[PDB]
Amino acid sequence: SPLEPYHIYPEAKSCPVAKVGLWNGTPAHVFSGYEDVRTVLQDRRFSSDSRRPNFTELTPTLQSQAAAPPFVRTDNPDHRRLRGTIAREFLPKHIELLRPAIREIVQGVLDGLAETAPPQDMLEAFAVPVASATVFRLLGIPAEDRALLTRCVKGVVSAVGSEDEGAEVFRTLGEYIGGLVQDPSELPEDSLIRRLVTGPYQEKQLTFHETIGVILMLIVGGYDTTASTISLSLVSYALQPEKFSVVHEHPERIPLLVEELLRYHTVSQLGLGRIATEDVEVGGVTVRAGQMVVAALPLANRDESVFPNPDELDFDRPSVPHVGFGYGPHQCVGQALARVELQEAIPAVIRRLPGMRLACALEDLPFRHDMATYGIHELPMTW
Ligand code: HEM
Ligand SMILES: CN1C(=O)[C@H](Cc2c[nH]c3cccc([N+](=O)[O-])c23)N(C)C(=O)[C@@H]1Cc1ccccc1
Repeated sequence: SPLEPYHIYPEAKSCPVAKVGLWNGTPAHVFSGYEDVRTVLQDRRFSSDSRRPNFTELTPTLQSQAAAPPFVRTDNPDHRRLRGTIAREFLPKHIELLRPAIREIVQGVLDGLAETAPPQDMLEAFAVPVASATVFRLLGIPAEDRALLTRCVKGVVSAVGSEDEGAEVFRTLGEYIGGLVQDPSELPEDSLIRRLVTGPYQEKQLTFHETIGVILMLIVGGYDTTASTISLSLVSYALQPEKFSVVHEHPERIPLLVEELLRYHTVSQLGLGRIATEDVEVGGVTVRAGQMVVAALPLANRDESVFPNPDELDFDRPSVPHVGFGYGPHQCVGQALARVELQEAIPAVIRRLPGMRLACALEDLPFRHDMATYGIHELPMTW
């Protein structure tokens, strides 16, 4: 099954800590249990620092960056410093101020769609425009430039790309973004890029290339992870629309419902890698210093012991805390924004198009088995 994540690390079907080779052959202990995963991810002995001997990104494309990564591949003091430059933008209190804008962006797209004859690729026609417009508004990216940024993001996220292909992607992406860093003048005043450039960059809290790091990561997490999550939520809707009764009868439960989609559809499908900095016992296993590990989110999000009937999409759970956004210091800084988008986007589209069914067979859809984050390359829906 394409909607069940047990194919990624088949070894974990058999054991809660499972030894496996990564793309380049490096072995890595895969943690599949929720507590173990939570443990790995706030332990100081597991590091996101890619410059360390033996660090192995989960795809070759990302490997290409290890020697000079964005902040997602840093430890303190740098992590605190870099994340610090923009953390304040994504405080739930500030992101809430975007809700009506977001809600407008959504109504915008649904207004388009309402006149269009089905079927439609709801990725291209609903999820991506919502998601991308939202973060591009926040960032201040020119409209002109979004098709390109879109293309290049698919590059970064490829799990089939090579290390030399990935270098070029990032090179190209980086040169674009460097262009805005060096000339912020064409960007809106209420733009996150501009605040970052004229503020902490000019104040030299970070370098030119660190700045590009920051922005690049908001461009990537800002819409690809969000636009897929939307997409798959629709797939679940298409398959089981009377589970979504709630949207109509229980609006105050939408927030839960979103969480439950975050759990079920853990798009960070390969989990998160970490390197041990000294020997550490977790989940009854000693991890020798310098060993890679993988925190398998989507399986931790299906760990029956914490989530009864995990393979069932179930909006009647009392609030339960998925590690969809990860955990620890590197936990998704954009999580607040994506919650909002999903809260606004998914209800909207169900209400305006509740006969949304799949315009072709589940087994025919092109699921992203070749991407570092999951989802679908196209989602033909009729209604
Ligand atoms: C469904 C939506 C999203 C999912 C599932 C997602 C998932 C994640 C995960 C798992 C990480 C952990 C990386 C690690 O620990 O090694 C992460 C980090 C990050 N996410 Fe997201 N995210 C989403 C949305 C966003 C959005 C909307 C933004 C920005 C607008 C964003 C920006 C980031 C950044 C900058 C990081 C790096 C955190 C750090 O190293 O300090 N994410 N995200
Ligand atoms: C969960 N996840 C990832 O592990 C990776 C990130 C990454 C892991 N190692 C990286 C090395 C360089 C650049 C990036 N980058 O900019 O996304 C990376 N990507 C790309 C992803 O789409 C997702 C979501 C995400 C995007 C941006 C920053 C954090 C998370």
